[PDB]
Amino acid sequence: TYTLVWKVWILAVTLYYAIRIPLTLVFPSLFSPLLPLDILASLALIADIPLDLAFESRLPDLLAALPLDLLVFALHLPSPLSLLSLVRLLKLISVQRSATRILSYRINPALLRLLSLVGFILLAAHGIACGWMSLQPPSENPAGTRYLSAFYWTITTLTTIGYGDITPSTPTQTVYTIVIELLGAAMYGLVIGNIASLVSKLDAAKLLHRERVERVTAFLSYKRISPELQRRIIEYFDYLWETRRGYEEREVLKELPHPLRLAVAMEIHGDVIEKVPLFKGAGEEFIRDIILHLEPVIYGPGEYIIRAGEMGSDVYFINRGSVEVLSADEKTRYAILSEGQFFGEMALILRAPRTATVRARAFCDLYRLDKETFDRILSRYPEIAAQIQELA
Amino acid sequence: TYTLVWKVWILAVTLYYAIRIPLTLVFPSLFSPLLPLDILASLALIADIPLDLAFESRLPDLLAALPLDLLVFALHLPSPLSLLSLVRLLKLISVQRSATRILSYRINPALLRLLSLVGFILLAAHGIACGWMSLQPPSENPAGTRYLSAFYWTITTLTTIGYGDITPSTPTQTVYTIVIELLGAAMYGLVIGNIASLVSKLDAAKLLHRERVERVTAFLSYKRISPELQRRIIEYFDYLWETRRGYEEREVLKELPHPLRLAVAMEIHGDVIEKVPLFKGAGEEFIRDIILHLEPVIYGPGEYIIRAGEMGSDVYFINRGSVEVLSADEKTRYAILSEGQFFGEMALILRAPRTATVRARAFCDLYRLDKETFDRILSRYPEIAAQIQELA
Amino acid sequence: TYTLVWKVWILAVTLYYAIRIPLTLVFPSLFSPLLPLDILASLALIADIPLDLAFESRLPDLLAALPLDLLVFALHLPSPLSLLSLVRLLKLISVQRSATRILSYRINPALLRLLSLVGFILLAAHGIACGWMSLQPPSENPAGTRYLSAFYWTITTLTTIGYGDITPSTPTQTVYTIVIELLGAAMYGLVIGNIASLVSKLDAAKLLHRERVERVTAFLSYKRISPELQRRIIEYFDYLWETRRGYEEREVLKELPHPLRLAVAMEIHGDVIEKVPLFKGAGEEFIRDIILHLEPVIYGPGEYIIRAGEMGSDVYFINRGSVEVLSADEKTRYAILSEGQFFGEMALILRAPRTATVRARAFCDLYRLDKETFDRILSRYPEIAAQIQELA
Amino acid sequence: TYTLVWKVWILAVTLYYAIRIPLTLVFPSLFSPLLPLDILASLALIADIPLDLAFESRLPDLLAALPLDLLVFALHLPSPLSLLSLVRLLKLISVQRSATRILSYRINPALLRLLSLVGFILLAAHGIACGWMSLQPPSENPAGTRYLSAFYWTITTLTTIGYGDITPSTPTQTVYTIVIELLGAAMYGLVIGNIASLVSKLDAAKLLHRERVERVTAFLSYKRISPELQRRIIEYFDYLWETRRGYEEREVLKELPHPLRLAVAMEIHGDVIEKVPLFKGAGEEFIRDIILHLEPVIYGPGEYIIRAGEMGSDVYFINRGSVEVLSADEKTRYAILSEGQFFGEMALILRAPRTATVRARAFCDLYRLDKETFDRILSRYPEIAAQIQELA
Repeated sequence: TYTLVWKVWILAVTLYYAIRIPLTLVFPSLFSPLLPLDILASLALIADIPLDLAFESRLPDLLAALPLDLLVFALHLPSPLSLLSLVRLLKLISVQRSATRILSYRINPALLRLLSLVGFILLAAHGIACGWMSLQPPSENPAGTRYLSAFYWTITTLTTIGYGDITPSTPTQTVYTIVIELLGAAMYGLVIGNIASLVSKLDAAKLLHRERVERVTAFLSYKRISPELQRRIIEYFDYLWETRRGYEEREVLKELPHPLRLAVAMEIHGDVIEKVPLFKGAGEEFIRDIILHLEPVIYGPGEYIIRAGEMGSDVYFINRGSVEVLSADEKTRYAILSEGQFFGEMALILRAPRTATVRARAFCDLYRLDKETFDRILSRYPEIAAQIQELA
Repeated sequence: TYTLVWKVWILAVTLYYAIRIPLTLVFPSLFSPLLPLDILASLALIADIPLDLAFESRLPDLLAALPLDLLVFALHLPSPLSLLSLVRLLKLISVQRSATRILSYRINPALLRLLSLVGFILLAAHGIACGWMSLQPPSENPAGTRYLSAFYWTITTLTTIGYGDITPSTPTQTVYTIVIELLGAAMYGLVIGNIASLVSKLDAAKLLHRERVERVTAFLSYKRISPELQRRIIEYFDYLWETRRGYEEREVLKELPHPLRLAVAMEIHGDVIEKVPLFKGAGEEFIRDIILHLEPVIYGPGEYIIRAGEMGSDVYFINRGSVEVLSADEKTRYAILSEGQFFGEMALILRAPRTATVRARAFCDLYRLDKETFDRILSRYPEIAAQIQELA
Repeated sequence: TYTLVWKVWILAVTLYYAIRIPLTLVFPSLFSPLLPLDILASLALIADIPLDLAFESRLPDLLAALPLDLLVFALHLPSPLSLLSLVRLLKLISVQRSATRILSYRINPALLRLLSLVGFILLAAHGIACGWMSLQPPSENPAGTRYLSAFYWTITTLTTIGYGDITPSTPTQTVYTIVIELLGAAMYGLVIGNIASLVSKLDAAKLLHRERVERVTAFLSYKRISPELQRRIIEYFDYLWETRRGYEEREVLKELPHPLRLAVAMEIHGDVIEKVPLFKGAGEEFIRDIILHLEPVIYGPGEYIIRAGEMGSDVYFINRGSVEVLSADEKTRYAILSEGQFFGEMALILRAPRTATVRARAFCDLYRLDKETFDRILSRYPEIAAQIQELA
Repeated sequence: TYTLVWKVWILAVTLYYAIRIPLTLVFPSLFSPLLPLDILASLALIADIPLDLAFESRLPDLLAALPLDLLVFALHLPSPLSLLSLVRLLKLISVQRSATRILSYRINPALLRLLSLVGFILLAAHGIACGWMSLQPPSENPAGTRYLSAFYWTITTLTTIGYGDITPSTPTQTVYTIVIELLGAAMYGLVIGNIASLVSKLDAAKLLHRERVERVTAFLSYKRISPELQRRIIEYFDYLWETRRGYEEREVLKELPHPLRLAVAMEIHGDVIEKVPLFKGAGEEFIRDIILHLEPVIYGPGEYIIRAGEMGSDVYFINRGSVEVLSADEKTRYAILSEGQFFGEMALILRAPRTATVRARAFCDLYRLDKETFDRILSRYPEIAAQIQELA
């Protein structure tokens, strides 16, 4: 648990270094007023290099633990060597790899890469502004105003906006600008590429649904299906979207392993299958064999699940719809059936013609079991198969 | 129904606020000439917060209903606090979520996101222009000309074009520009990412088709198939594109649930299967069992559906092609067969050698049923199985 | 055939109008020197509106046929109305839809969209340069130099480079720039999005192959498979790439319809199956049933296709590899087998132990048939089944 | 082997030409001091055109072998013709196609395209800077300073930053800028598109995993599954990610050919199946038939692999988990079982009720074989089937 607060402290420490090391390379007159925080931060980096072994390519941590900043600043070394103070910022590599561990289970990896990159671009912009100030001719301006002009220039460059009111006056500023321009083009390319990768996946389920609906309606239009049916199909896909988000129950349950697929099947059907009179008191092992072989099917409003006088072979279990059971002439209603009720169960005991028509009222999802799948499983429970056989 | 006109009115009301609140923060001398519209608009937002509960994270609506604009303007509060007038614009969140409900069934979600973003960028540009004008030194210029210069500057920034003829002259303008530059880079990154996501999916079916055609022609070239066959295959894929858009009938019908797959099968085959002499007067339940087991197959021009003297096992149903039936020597024509006609039906009653050759004329899509699949289904209709058995 | 040359002429005619109409709106002193070409071009557009019905939302063609250009120019109408000359450019819509018909079978649709867009951007840039010149103060400069400055400005804007050496001096130029900046951001966003969509699909087969190789090597590393096997697997995937481009023969043949899948099977196996002694003189219908049930399998170098003394059940057909047949002790070579040769064929006639070991030399692709699949098909050819039965 | 060093030398030679040919077109006073390297480089290109035939659209190599550079420079030809020296740079086409051969097995093709493009953009920038210098008015500035200003201008243009402090002063510079602006927009579009294609695929496995987890949790929420189960499912997917990276063992083994799928099955199960008492001393052919039909299944912590008193049909093989075997009342522990141990093996010899309950301790992956799959394979090994039959 508390290691999260520690890695947030080490984030705050490396963020502190990423914002003071380049700034104190430009303004040494800031080094010592923040030396208490510097000692604390350096001791914190030293405290992290062993502690990173608790609840765990470690060279960036090893280098950032080394206090070359305190060395070059306290001894006032010349600038070309004083840049070795920047080894603290190697901790940003470790902290980015810490971020892709301590919040990658919670935050979308495309967006986490974007926030990590935007953070790096703001820290880079800060460092790049300090590089600009370092190359600028010495002048009597307030430190914040020269920094603001440098940060303005770098953001002008990195965003590729390029006003041109601040530009190189000297060769080394020009070389530096060439580098920071290429770096800004790369950074803004990474920003655009991250945002493209993120947006390309924001509604992937909805676009995948839309392209199945087009495939089905393009094909059906080629088959010259009537507008009434091609609407009972569009309305079905609208239902499947607004209920499930377009996913097939068959395809989703196949992406679960058998014990969890069984647990989900028990959670969905466990009460409704126990209350079938034909199964009353039969063993849990047999009920388990039923529920793993129940096939889902969706019926549209007004569609005939069962007619009358056809032989038939299936028993049905309402799960979210509702259903009307009707005389063979469809003139009179015998029942309304709702969630957790079943019909056609006589088809298990005898393959004989249907006594009543049955029609979905609203969109109606329900489960199906057939005398073939049923006989298959009863082949391995003779003790119940005999009961079914003698009931006829 | 009429709730659409209401949410279009609330769109017009929040669009009004998104274009007057920031403008009246710059020009208070516009506040009262539009106070009638302001009262009407505020009453409209108040009217929407309860009415949003009719045919339905509501904090943006709750905040935008609060008339902090009338408060800060009518009492002429200082600018740092007067920005609280902007709470009206929180209604844009509710109105964007209304748009992704009231036209997301009609318009492609990638393009709807793009139009929503472009709208936000134009409203943001307006607000950002007003922020620029607010930071500009007071001067005697017409209100429209200073606004035009500010809108020019913001579009120059947001599009990342950055001419530099308008640029910061002061620190607060510079900080503001840094912010608006980062915001413009982000906004233009969102625009490019939206357009990338949209274009990446404009011809997805055609590129998916092209990559199956390459897979098949790459593999066939590895197998050193003759150029004549690798053309009867390319011509088939061109046919499959220009008729169906490359979709397999098997794969499309599997993305329908059983009652609709049955209804589509009835719509395609229901007349042609009823007029088979062997099935004349057989029950609808049996015809349903036929049509669910008909397998589609496409024959290329000149290809032999049936030769002569092979034993054979299948009956065929023309659906869109045409066919020539021919003597065993292929010298003489017995028939031309077109949509809604069938041949080889003797293979159902007796597994005996074929009497006539049969060849597709144009590209020819047709359906296939075989003595194995047929016997399977007749195993569950003995009353017809006996008729078939005694006909031999 | 020749309609291609006609639509290329109509391309040249609409390209002519897209480059003269906006230019003559700026320089009327060019209208009449090109009036012969104008009459020819207008007659050509009039000639196309009926001829578009030969070998075929027609409003763009209908509008572009109307000679409002000859009307507004020859009568020297004021500029706000003279813009109606631009109706010729509506033909670009028809010509883009002609391009996505007359070369979309040949050119990748992502790249065809890119070339169509780049063409539109160059034509738009031309028109936008003319709009700039129209808004420019009247001055004594050569027509080409003012055009070059305007085309420089527009390309500076559209590419979002934005030097700022040419910028608005007046309100209408500023409004126009705001529009052309938003249009340039949109156009360059379309360019980047097109290029992103194109590059995202340049090596799709190779990246799909790479991600199966990673899935297999990640999983195998989790299973702690030895480095020697995880190399016989990487070498297999390198072979499968450099021969086939990573495609499974099973998956490719399933994307062909039965008559073409049969024709491909005949082309691959038709000679090698005819020369099996057990099948010599058996009917083509039976050979067809063999070749549709041959299963491909790849053997790596040095791998044992057959050992000795195991019972075995399969006959094998070399298709591209080579094989060594070896004594049961592996000490002595009986044969080298190459493309179009077969082994283990005794497994069809009798399920008895293998007499010789067999090992792939190089990577070796070959086909497999087994006594189970063989018996299945012989169940429907008793006339050959008896011959096989009595041969033992 | 050593051909790698040669193609790296030819890379260094074409890189030399890509950086001297355009530079010596601007500064002829550099031609002869580097003539030794020029002769060596030209001889190297001549040496490569035959040697490219060793361990192998050759027009770029043929043209680059021709020494038109030595011709135009040593004879001091006028600039419009002297540009023919650039034919050396056609070797970059050959060297890019060499790079996509000699490191495309090692480096991701999306990133290899990016590095190849960035290299081309830096070489193009160099050439474009030389074109700028060529069009610049003659002046007394050091060669490096004028080059630095030209390279600054080109990078300013290509990155689309466009400061505008260096801009055209003449018509030919303006035309050249228009071209280089369009080229820079195209190049930076290719950079952004490459980076988009690369980032879109950086965590493809993790986003594919996330979208199955959403599909399963969206569907389960629609089915109103309890939060306790929808957590035993999320915890399972977290386990499947952190162990395997979300891949199904079934789907991965199906992407191997039979001999390697067998070798992997032998590597995973070969010791644990040999040590089953029922299989002790049975032939390798039969063990091979077992291991190809073992089905993997993952059990979550605390889940019941076996209860007691159910009939049961399966034997299980622990592969990475651990398991507790428990009395029928679950009060007492009989065993802890770990990797390479098996249980329930009595289900092979007799389909009789289970004697002890069995529960996964941690997340537990293990393999399953059932009396049905077992009987199927024993149907083809009567010599062992008799032993199993008589053991009861």
